[PDB]
Amino acid sequence: MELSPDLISACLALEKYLDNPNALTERELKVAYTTVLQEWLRLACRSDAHPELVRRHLVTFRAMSARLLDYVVNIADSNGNTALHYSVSHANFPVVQQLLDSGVCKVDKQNRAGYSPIMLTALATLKTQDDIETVLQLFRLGNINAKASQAGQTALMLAVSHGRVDVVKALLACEADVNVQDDDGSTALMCACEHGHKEIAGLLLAVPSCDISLTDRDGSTALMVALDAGQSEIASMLYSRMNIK
Repeated sequence: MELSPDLISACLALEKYLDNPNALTERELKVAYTTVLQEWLRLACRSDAHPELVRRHLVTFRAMSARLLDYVVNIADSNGNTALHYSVSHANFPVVQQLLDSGVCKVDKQNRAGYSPIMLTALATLKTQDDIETVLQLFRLGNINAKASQAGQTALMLAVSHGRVDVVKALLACEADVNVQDDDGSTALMCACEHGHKEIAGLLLAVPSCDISLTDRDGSTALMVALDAGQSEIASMLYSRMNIK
Protein backbone atom coordinates (compact mmCIF):
# COMPACT_ATOMS: atom_id res chain seq x y z
CA MET A 1 0.00 0.00 0.00
CA GLU A 2 2.80 2.28 -1.22
CA LEU A 3 2.93 4.85 -4.06
CA SER A 4 5.22 3.84 -6.97
CA PRO A 5 8.32 6.04 -7.10
CA ASP A 6 8.97 5.02 -10.74
CA LEU A 7 5.47 6.05 -11.76
CA ILE A 8 5.68 9.32 -9.82
CA SER A 9 9.11 10.08 -11.31
CA ALA A 10 7.91 9.61 -14.92
CA CYS A 11 4.78 11.61 -14.10
CA LEU A 12 6.96 14.57 -13.10
CA ALA A 13 8.75 14.32 -16.50
CA LEU A 14 5.45 14.12 -18.32
CA GLU A 15 4.10 17.12 -16.42
CA LYS A 16 6.89 19.30 -17.91
CA TYR A 17 5.79 18.29 -21.41
CA LEU A 18 2.14 18.92 -20.55
CA ASP A 19 3.02 22.49 -19.50
CA ASN A 20 5.28 23.14 -22.52
CA PRO A 21 5.67 20.76 -25.52
CA ASN A 22 9.30 21.78 -26.10
CA ALA A 23 10.34 21.06 -22.47
CA LEU A 24 11.48 17.48 -23.30
CA THR A 25 13.66 16.08 -26.05
CA GLU A 26 12.20 13.41 -28.32
CA ARG A 27 14.17 10.81 -26.29
CA GLU A 28 12.90 12.10 -22.94
CA LEU A 29 9.27 12.20 -24.04
CA LYS A 30 9.42 8.65 -25.38
CA VAL A 31 10.82 7.26 -22.11
CA ALA A 32 8.42 9.35 -20.00
CA TYR A 33 5.27 8.24 -21.90
CA THR A 34 6.39 4.61 -21.99
CA THR A 35 7.29 4.60 -18.28
CA VAL A 36 3.99 6.25 -17.22
CA LEU A 37 2.08 3.73 -19.35
CA GLN A 38 3.78 0.63 -17.92
CA GLU A 39 3.80 1.62 -14.29
CA TRP A 40 0.19 2.88 -14.43
CA LEU A 41 -1.07 -0.31 -16.02
CA ARG A 42 1.00 -2.37 -13.55
CA LEU A 43 -0.91 -0.56 -10.86
CA ALA A 44 -4.38 -0.53 -12.40
CA CYS A 45 -4.57 -3.62 -14.70
CA ARG A 46 -2.90 -6.59 -13.06
CA SER A 47 -5.34 -9.25 -11.74
CA ASP A 48 -4.51 -8.36 -8.13
CA ALA A 49 -5.06 -4.59 -8.85
CA HIS A 50 -6.07 -2.81 -5.58
CA PRO A 51 -8.68 -0.11 -5.82
CA GLU A 52 -7.48 1.91 -2.79
CA LEU A 53 -3.95 2.11 -4.23
CA VAL A 54 -5.40 3.26 -7.55
CA ARG A 55 -7.37 6.01 -5.68
CA ARG A 56 -4.31 7.13 -3.78
CA HIS A 57 -2.35 7.59 -6.97
CA LEU A 58 -5.23 9.49 -8.64
CA VAL A 59 -5.43 11.90 -5.69
CA THR A 60 -1.73 12.55 -6.00
CA PHE A 61 -1.88 13.10 -9.78
CA ARG A 62 -4.72 15.57 -9.30
CA ALA A 63 -2.71 17.57 -6.77
CA MET A 64 0.24 17.74 -9.19
CA SER A 65 -1.99 18.96 -12.06
CA ALA A 66 -5.39 18.57 -13.45
CA ARG A 67 -3.89 18.00 -16.91
CA LEU A 68 -1.59 15.22 -15.57
CA LEU A 69 -4.55 13.44 -13.99
CA ASP A 70 -6.45 13.52 -17.32
CA TYR A 71 -3.39 12.37 -19.26
CA VAL A 72 -2.56 9.42 -17.04
CA VAL A 73 -6.10 8.17 -16.52
CA ASN A 74 -6.61 8.05 -20.24
CA ILE A 75 -3.18 6.89 -21.34
CA ALA A 76 -3.47 4.17 -24.06
CA ASP A 77 -1.38 1.12 -24.74
CA SER A 78 -0.19 -0.16 -28.11
CA ASN A 79 -3.68 -1.61 -28.80
CA GLY A 80 -5.50 1.59 -27.90
CA ASN A 81 -6.65 0.18 -24.56
CA THR A 82 -6.84 2.34 -21.46
CA ALA A 83 -6.92 1.16 -17.83
CA LEU A 84 -10.74 1.44 -17.97
CA HIS A 85 -10.85 -0.95 -21.02
CA TYR A 86 -8.81 -3.50 -19.20
CA SER A 87 -10.62 -3.12 -15.83
CA VAL A 88 -14.06 -3.54 -17.47
CA SER A 89 -12.77 -6.56 -19.51
CA HIS A 90 -11.54 -8.22 -16.32
CA ALA A 91 -14.67 -7.29 -14.44
CA ASN A 92 -12.65 -5.55 -11.77
CA PHE A 93 -15.49 -3.21 -10.93
CA PRO A 94 -13.98 -1.77 -7.74
CA VAL A 95 -11.05 -0.52 -9.92
CA VAL A 96 -13.51 0.70 -12.60
CA GLN A 97 -15.30 2.67 -9.93
CA GLN A 98 -12.14 4.50 -8.76
CA LEU A 99 -11.34 5.29 -12.36
CA LEU A 100 -14.82 6.71 -12.94
CA ASP A 101 -14.62 8.74 -9.76
CA SER A 102 -11.53 10.57 -11.18
CA GLY A 103 -14.02 12.75 -13.08
CA VAL A 104 -11.80 12.66 -16.20
CA CYS A 105 -12.28 9.23 -17.91
CA LYS A 106 -12.87 9.31 -21.64
CA VAL A 107 -15.39 6.49 -21.49
CA ASP A 108 -16.21 6.54 -25.20
CA LYS A 109 -12.55 6.00 -26.34
CA GLN A 110 -12.41 3.10 -28.80
CA ASN A 111 -9.50 0.68 -28.91
CA ARG A 112 -7.93 -0.59 -32.14
CA ALA A 113 -10.84 -2.97 -32.72
CA GLY A 114 -13.37 -0.22 -32.23
CA TYR A 115 -14.53 -1.02 -28.72
CA SER A 116 -15.18 1.50 -25.94
CA PRO A 117 -15.18 0.35 -22.27
CA ILE A 118 -19.03 0.58 -22.39
CA MET A 119 -18.99 -2.03 -25.24
CA LEU A 120 -16.56 -4.22 -23.30
CA THR A 121 -19.16 -4.58 -20.47
CA ALA A 122 -20.61 -7.33 -22.65
CA LEU A 123 -17.52 -9.36 -21.57
CA ALA A 124 -18.42 -8.90 -17.86
CA THR A 125 -20.68 -10.86 -15.52
CA LEU A 126 -22.31 -8.62 -12.91
CA LYS A 127 -22.28 -10.55 -9.66
CA THR A 128 -23.22 -8.02 -7.01
CA GLN A 129 -25.35 -4.90 -6.64
CA ASP A 130 -22.08 -2.95 -6.34
CA ASP A 131 -21.01 -4.32 -9.76
CA ILE A 132 -24.38 -3.31 -11.23
CA GLU A 133 -24.16 0.22 -9.68
CA THR A 134 -20.69 0.71 -11.12
CA VAL A 135 -21.80 -0.33 -14.60
CA LEU A 136 -24.84 2.01 -14.37
CA GLN A 137 -22.47 4.78 -13.45
CA LEU A 138 -20.35 4.02 -16.52
CA PHE A 139 -23.48 4.04 -18.72
CA ARG A 140 -24.60 7.40 -17.28
CA LEU A 141 -21.22 8.99 -18.24
CA GLY A 142 -20.86 7.87 -21.85
CA ASN A 143 -22.60 7.09 -25.05
CA ILE A 144 -24.23 3.72 -24.72
CA ASN A 145 -25.58 3.95 -28.30
CA ALA A 146 -22.16 4.35 -30.00
CA LYS A 147 -21.32 1.99 -32.82
CA ALA A 148 -18.00 0.13 -32.81
CA SER A 149 -15.87 1.13 -35.81
CA GLN A 150 -15.62 -2.59 -36.85
CA ALA A 151 -19.11 -3.60 -37.98
CA GLY A 152 -21.24 -0.86 -36.39
CA GLN A 153 -22.23 -3.00 -33.38
CA THR A 154 -23.53 -1.37 -30.21
CA ALA A 155 -22.96 -2.47 -26.60
CA LEU A 156 -26.51 -3.82 -26.55
CA MET A 157 -25.91 -6.02 -29.62
CA LEU A 158 -22.66 -7.30 -28.07
CA ALA A 159 -24.39 -8.05 -24.73
CA VAL A 160 -27.16 -9.91 -26.58
CA SER A 161 -24.60 -11.89 -28.59
CA HIS A 162 -22.79 -12.93 -25.38
CA GLY A 163 -26.08 -13.85 -23.61
CA ARG A 164 -25.47 -11.29 -20.87
CA VAL A 165 -28.90 -10.72 -19.33
CA ASP A 166 -27.51 -8.60 -16.51
CA VAL A 167 -25.77 -6.14 -18.89
CA VAL A 168 -28.82 -6.08 -21.18
CA LYS A 169 -31.00 -5.05 -18.19
CA ALA A 170 -28.51 -2.32 -17.18
CA LEU A 171 -28.44 -0.90 -20.77
CA LEU A 172 -32.29 -0.84 -21.05
CA ALA A 173 -32.49 0.83 -17.60
CA CYS A 174 -30.44 3.63 -19.19
CA GLU A 175 -32.76 3.87 -22.30
CA ALA A 176 -30.36 2.21 -24.69
CA ASP A 177 -31.70 2.61 -28.27
CA VAL A 178 -32.92 -0.89 -29.21
CA ASN A 179 -33.45 -0.05 -32.88
CA VAL A 180 -29.88 0.77 -33.88
CA GLN A 181 -28.86 -1.30 -36.91
CA ASP A 182 -25.35 -2.57 -37.57
CA ASP A 183 -23.57 -2.43 -40.97
CA ASP A 184 -25.67 -5.41 -42.17
CA GLY A 185 -28.98 -3.92 -40.98
CA SER A 186 -29.15 -6.19 -37.92
CA THR A 187 -30.69 -5.15 -34.62
CA ALA A 188 -30.18 -6.44 -31.09
CA LEU A 189 -33.53 -8.25 -31.38
CA MET A 190 -32.48 -10.05 -34.56
CA CYS A 191 -29.35 -11.27 -32.71
CA ALA A 192 -31.56 -12.57 -29.83
CA CYS A 193 -33.73 -14.31 -32.42
CA GLU A 194 -30.92 -15.86 -34.45
CA HIS A 195 -29.23 -17.32 -31.38
CA GLY A 196 -32.18 -18.24 -29.19
CA HIS A 197 -31.68 -15.77 -26.30
CA LYS A 198 -35.29 -16.07 -25.16
CA GLU A 199 -35.11 -14.13 -21.88
CA ILE A 200 -33.27 -11.32 -23.60
CA ALA A 201 -35.76 -11.28 -26.54
CA GLY A 202 -38.54 -10.81 -23.96
CA LEU A 203 -36.61 -7.90 -22.36
CA LEU A 204 -36.26 -6.22 -25.74
CA LEU A 205 -39.91 -6.73 -26.67
CA ALA A 206 -41.04 -5.02 -23.45
CA VAL A 207 -39.31 -1.85 -24.50
CA PRO A 208 -42.23 0.27 -25.86
CA SER A 209 -40.15 1.77 -28.70
CA CYS A 210 -38.87 -1.64 -30.01
CA ASP A 211 -39.66 -1.67 -33.75
CA ILE A 212 -40.10 -5.29 -34.77
CA SER A 213 -40.75 -4.33 -38.41
CA LEU A 214 -37.12 -3.36 -39.18
CA THR A 215 -35.34 -5.43 -41.86
CA ASP A 216 -31.72 -6.41 -42.30
CA ARG A 217 -29.91 -6.12 -45.62
CA ASP A 218 -31.52 -9.41 -46.82
CA GLY A 219 -35.03 -8.05 -46.07
CA SER A 220 -35.53 -10.26 -42.94
CA THR A 221 -37.40 -9.06 -39.88
CA ALA A 222 -36.67 -10.41 -36.43
CA LEU A 223 -39.63 -12.78 -36.82
CA MET A 224 -38.30 -14.16 -40.09
CA VAL A 225 -34.88 -14.68 -38.46
CA ALA A 226 -36.59 -16.58 -35.63
CA LEU A 227 -38.72 -18.72 -37.96
CA ASP A 228 -35.73 -19.50 -40.16
CA ALA A 229 -33.65 -20.55 -37.04
CA GLY A 230 -36.59 -22.70 -35.70
CA GLN A 231 -36.72 -20.46 -32.56
CA SER A 232 -40.38 -21.17 -32.14
CA GLU A 233 -40.83 -19.81 -28.58
CA ILE A 234 -39.33 -16.50 -29.70
CA ALA A 235 -41.40 -16.48 -32.87
CA SER A 236 -44.56 -16.81 -30.72
CA MET A 237 -43.43 -13.86 -28.52
CA LEU A 238 -43.15 -11.80 -31.73
CA TYR A 239 -46.59 -12.82 -33.00
CA SER A 240 -47.98 -11.58 -29.64
CA ARG A 241 -46.54 -8.10 -30.36
CA MET A 242 -47.91 -7.95 -33.93
CA ASN A 243 -51.24 -6.72 -35.19
CA ILE A 244 -51.80 -8.92 -38.27
CA LYS A 245 -53.88 -7.21 -40.98
